[PDB]
Amino acid sequence: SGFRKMAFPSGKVEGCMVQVTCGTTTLNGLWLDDVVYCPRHVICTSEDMLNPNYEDLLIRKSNHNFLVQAGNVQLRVIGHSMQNCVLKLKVDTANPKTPKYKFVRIQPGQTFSVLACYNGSPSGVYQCAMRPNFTIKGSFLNGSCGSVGFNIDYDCVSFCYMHHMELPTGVHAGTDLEGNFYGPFVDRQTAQAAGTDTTITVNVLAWLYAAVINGDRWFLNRFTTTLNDFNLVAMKYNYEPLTQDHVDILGPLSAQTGIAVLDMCASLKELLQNGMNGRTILGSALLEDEFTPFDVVRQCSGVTFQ
Amino acid sequence: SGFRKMAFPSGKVEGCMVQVTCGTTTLNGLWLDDVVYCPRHVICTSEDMLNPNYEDLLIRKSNHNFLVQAGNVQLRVIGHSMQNCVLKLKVDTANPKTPKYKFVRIQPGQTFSVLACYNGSPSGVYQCAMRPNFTIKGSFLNGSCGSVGFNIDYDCVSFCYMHHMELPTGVHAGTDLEGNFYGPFVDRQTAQAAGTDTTITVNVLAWLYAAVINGDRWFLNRFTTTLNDFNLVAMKYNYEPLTQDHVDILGPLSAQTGIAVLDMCASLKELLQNGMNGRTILGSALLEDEFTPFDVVRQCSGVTFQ
Ligand SMILES: CNCc1ccc(-c2cccs2)cc1
Ligand SMILES: CNCc1ccc(-c2cccs2)cc1
Ligand code: NA
Repeated sequence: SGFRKMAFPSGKVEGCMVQVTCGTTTLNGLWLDDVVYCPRHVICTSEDMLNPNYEDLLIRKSNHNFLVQAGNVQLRVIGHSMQNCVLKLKVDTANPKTPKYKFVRIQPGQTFSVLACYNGSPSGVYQCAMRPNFTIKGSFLNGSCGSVGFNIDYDCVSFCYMHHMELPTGVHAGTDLEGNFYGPFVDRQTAQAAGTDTTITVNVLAWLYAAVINGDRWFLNRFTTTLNDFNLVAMKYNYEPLTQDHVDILGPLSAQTGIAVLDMCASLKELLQNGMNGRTILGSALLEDEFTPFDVVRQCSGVTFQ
Repeated sequence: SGFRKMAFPSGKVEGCMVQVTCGTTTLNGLWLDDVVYCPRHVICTSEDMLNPNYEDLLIRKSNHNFLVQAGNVQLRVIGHSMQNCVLKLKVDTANPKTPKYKFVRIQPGQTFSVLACYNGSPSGVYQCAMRPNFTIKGSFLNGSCGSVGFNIDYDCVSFCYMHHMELPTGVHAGTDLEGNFYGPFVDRQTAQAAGTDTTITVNVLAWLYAAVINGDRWFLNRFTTTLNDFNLVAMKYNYEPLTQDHVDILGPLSAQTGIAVLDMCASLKELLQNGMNGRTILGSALLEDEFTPFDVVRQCSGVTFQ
């Protein structure tokens, strides 16, 4: 029993974190096999942050301009290349701690663990979700660029996010490990705004299913809804549209609890209308949207109980 | 920017987790030096649990009855003994991954990171506080016993919790690493219950300071109060008493933000007496009490653990 925002154990990623220095700028890099991945903005200078020409900046660099430190060891850079917005520094040592891994680009609503790091050393681990507007709501201070987000579902680390910048509203923007930004953002200092954010409806429903699995039914009701009527209501509360894909995705949790997906939709509709009336759901007074259906199945018992 | 519930990086602890099997029961152990620590209840059948005599149950066992796996590698048990409610299995090999560590017993209100494990394999990490009622609001399924809680104090892992049981309300109980239970609990199937819990006042205040540091200031007001006056309110709202030591601990945050502790207590008084009036603080509609003053300072400064 219980339900917590749970990250993956971070050790497999800790063993890959390095420090990359270029000029006066230091940030984090990710060392896998003989490659160190980091944000290409490490090569920018102070008077050229708004419209850097990365090709022109990089061609001027030699391998020895990049200082890469792994623990107390300096690694030797033997090559470099740029892929989209990431820099790939080839080094003369394979990381002996490289885990089984892959690179996966995720979709809005997906969750992942973030290993916040400064100067190549890990600070803490927490869970994030890719918001519908392609930002994340992280905890990142100056020096955290190059920190990564990942999942580790079956002993293989799937890297999905590398941290690049903070938008004026205090939310965070970055890339996959191929260097393609999530959302319509660019690695330039010119002020950018994220789309209005919305609530991840499918995740709220999953978390209501978690609450039932853990023994709480107070918020259910005798009603149901069509999918279209649910969406017409939920959008008035800034909730994301629920698709038939989402309905299908919720099938297993519906089967476990005996609560049809559209019935749980009717419960959500009522909660949006009524609030909680001084009650909580899984210890929250707000509707939680950063647990996916997959997260709930991984964390909760397979036996609806209590 | 940003403030998130964050766990310590777990890698140093992941290298210490093993699987311990006795009879039909498998749970987790902590392998440090040449000793594996696990709950003494591992030696019990389901009839034994009604009224266990642990010393008598242990003499019937010998070393070969304890099957210990570190990953895919068997560990040979060469001795066995009990300290309070933990079994200490001497093995023939010191763990080469043993970190710098100490065993510490924590106080209610202190937070720690839990590395949830099953079959000796780390599955998730999350942040807990030892509640005033000496339970923790964990997330644990069958097979999680022996999972550990810890802090990292500079360069040293401070182990503070080993998981033993779930209480009827779905909260959790366990021991320090010397096998002394937190709270008035026993490792025997008898009627047990969590006591009425209270809110950790000093931690709420710490979190309000974190909110202000992150630009969330709507709850500030012109008023101040006195300790005796505030403690009357805390008592009324099932908050722990605030002591002068708590005030002193929060001194740094008072100086940084310009809001004296009793000034923030005036804010907390007003929130307890009037609610949040539809607003949130750091994205929460509840007053969060599982961040210590140290957690706030740490996250707000980027402290690191290589
Ligand atoms: C295998 N031995 C690991 C270990 C090493 C050092 C220490 C400490 C040294 C000083 C304070 S704690 C504790 C454990
Ligand atoms: C393999 N031993 C099975 C077992 C025995 C006792 C208990 C507990 C009873 C009360 C608190 S924990 C749990 C498991
Ligand atoms: Na005040």
